[PDB]
Amino acid sequence: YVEKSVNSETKLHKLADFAIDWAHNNGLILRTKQFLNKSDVAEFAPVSLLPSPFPRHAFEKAVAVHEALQLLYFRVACDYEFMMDAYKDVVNTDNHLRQLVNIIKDAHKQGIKQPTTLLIMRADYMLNTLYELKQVEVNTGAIGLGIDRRTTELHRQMLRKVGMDTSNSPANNGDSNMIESLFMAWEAFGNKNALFVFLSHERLQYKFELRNIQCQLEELSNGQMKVEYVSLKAGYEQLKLGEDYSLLLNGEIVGVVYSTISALGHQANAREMEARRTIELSNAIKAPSLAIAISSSKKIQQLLTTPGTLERFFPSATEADKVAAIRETFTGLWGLEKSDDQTERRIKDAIENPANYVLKNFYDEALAEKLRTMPERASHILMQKLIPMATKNYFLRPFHEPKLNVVVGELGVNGTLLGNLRDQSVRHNVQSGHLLRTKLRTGVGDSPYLF
Amino acid sequence: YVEKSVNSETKLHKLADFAIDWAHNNGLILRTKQFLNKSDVAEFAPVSLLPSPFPRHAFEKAVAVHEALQLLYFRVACDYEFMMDAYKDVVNTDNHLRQLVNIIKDAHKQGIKQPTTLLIMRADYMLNTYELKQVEVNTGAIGGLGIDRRTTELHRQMLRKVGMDTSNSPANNGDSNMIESLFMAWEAFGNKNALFVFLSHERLQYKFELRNIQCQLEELSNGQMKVEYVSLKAGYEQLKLGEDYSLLLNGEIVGVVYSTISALGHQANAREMEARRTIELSNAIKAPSLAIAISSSKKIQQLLTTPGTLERFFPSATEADKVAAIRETFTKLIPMATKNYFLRPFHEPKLNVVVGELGVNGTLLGNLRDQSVRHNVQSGHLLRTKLRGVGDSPYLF
Repeated sequence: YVEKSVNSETKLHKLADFAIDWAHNNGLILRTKQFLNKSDVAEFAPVSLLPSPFPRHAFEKAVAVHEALQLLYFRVACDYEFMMDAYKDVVNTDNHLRQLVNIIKDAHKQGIKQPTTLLIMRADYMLNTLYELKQVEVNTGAIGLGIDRRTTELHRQMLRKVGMDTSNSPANNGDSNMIESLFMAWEAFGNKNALFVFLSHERLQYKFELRNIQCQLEELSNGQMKVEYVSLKAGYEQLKLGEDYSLLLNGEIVGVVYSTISALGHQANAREMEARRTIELSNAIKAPSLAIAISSSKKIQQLLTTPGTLERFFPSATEADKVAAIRETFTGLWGLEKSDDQTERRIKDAIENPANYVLKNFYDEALAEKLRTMPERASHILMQKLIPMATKNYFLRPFHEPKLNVVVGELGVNGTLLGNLRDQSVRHNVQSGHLLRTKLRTGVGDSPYLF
Repeated sequence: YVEKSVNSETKLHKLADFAIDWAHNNGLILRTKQFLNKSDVAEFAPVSLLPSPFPRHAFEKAVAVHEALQLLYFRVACDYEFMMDAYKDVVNTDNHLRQLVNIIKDAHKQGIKQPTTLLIMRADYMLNTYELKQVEVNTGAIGGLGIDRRTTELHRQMLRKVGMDTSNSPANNGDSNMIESLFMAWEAFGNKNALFVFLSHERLQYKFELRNIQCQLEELSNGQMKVEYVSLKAGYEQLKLGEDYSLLLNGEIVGVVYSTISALGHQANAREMEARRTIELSNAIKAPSLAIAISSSKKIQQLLTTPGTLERFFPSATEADKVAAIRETFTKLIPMATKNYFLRPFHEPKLNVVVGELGVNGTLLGNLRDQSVRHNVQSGHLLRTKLRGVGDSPYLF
């Protein structure tokens, strides 16, 4: 439909020019690459011109499973023994992970000072044509929900400009749930003079998004919430543990620490690591806690696909629907350290039908040859090959002429969960917000047009 | 109060950083100096950190006289003989003005094809050391009313950040009146397929503001209003007069031409002048018409101060209050000085002694044939502030 809708270069440029102005007028913006430390100039956030086609059934399935998925990862994060078991080996050959695990060990040894925590999740999916919905990533660490909403809103404007029906563009209000969840977390701390802290880099494209969150939180609190920004580097000097286990930022009590510095992604130096430790040992409500953040590493994602493992976290028969709904979104994955029957027959099928698999990258005849003659097995993993649905769209990026390209995407589904780490109870578990991230076959922001 | 409120460089920068982010998040923006033809990047509009002190009495006086002032200039614009009399001499030593006057002559000779017109006015004032003095009247290319509103809104945020009362910051909704007035003008043309045209430069800082007006007009019309942009240069090729005196933009009827290209300010070439003539001879509703635009030249401003001349345009005794209120604002002027911080892209904010001018905005929708007036509203204001400039808004005392 995108190619049919845009029938000339004149129309393309009128549409793009409207879109770019709309983006700036409505906060669909980022700091520039030249000045990631300054807000004096902004550029529009890179987006598709129109919302990419996406099947309704796959979308509704991804949305429907999300709350169950958040409950799963919350329970994983609460299961100290499972997490320590999952990390036993990789800690000995990854110093960064070792330090993070040691902070969780220190926090657990001293007893949980703050039971309330806020999980924030984006689950990523792709549409396999070799359509079926397949989970490809879970992110519980540093999570642009305002940008996603504004992208949906831009796309409705653009749909009207080409005479298309906007009812197939689904509602996208993830930022409202986020703000409410963060406000609820701050109220739960029980001190109206306690700070709300954005743990964040000095260099960041998304500063405008964070400021929007600040303004909304200040409005919700009727001006009572004091908001501050600090990095882990600056935090080494400015953050301290009080004698009552309060987190003190330059001597003032911190009620909530909302992190946009990825626990797994950011290679922190020794000082940054100590600042992280100070935060984790404090009684501040963490959004998210470190355990929540590392509950969704690739290792744990893989472990959760093994036989019987979902059932450990959903032991009751009343939750069998949640198990089935999550499992049917799993990508086929078979670690070759195991020599059980299901893995062995899988190896044989991959040798005979190598076009259907990937070995980790080996493909087709090379994959088959490697499986035939590899002794080496424990480090390799066999997976189902995924072929994404292709469509066509125009990308808007600052100073790039828009062109029609063949594109593929991933669906992101967002939500929050507010829970108690001591008894594993859940006060709030909501799916809200989504996005498409679209690339040529980093890519651009996008939103679904349901069919 | 500004100096007392900001008691450290650390606080100053936290406030400024909040303000700059707020500006970008809320559309208080301009195209960059490097790329006045492109919207890919934007900078925040230059503003004061806090609203400058301004006396309430002077402000209320400037607001109160505004509708009378719009009625005055509308009646001047309707008085063909007065305008031709006023320009008899200056046309012989100002070729630019001569060409504009000749277009009005050509339009008048053929009979007025479109009686409905929209006057848009900014009146500028300064505080003489206080008494309110009118220094300029602008009935040509106005714009920036959304920027003025957002500046007021930013200033309320900043007042709260330093614990000051926001009730002395007056309401600033000039953009709503503008949009309603332009929509009313478009409805009055009587053709739901007729275009709304922004007559505008390809290079312009305020493009974001115009797009905002477009979106609001599209919303008000329930998607029926088709909006286009054209310059006078491109207009020379793309605008024509139809055999029924319709203004045609690439063959499509134009219902309203809203101008942000100043009639008196922009030194137009021959082609641009012909495009202007084509617009003026058409039946499109002009916002504003050329007669309205040149009704507020410096020459006419001066002529309106001479004895008995206001009374020619307000002949009735029932309008004697309007005459007195306008005449009281007539004029060496020494402006009130205060202190403030300026926020400009890539400039560190510093405390300076500053002076300003008050701008008061409004619209008037009227009929050029019988001089009747359907709509006459003051709405919107601004401060423009300079070292003894930037956008600013008043803190009334």
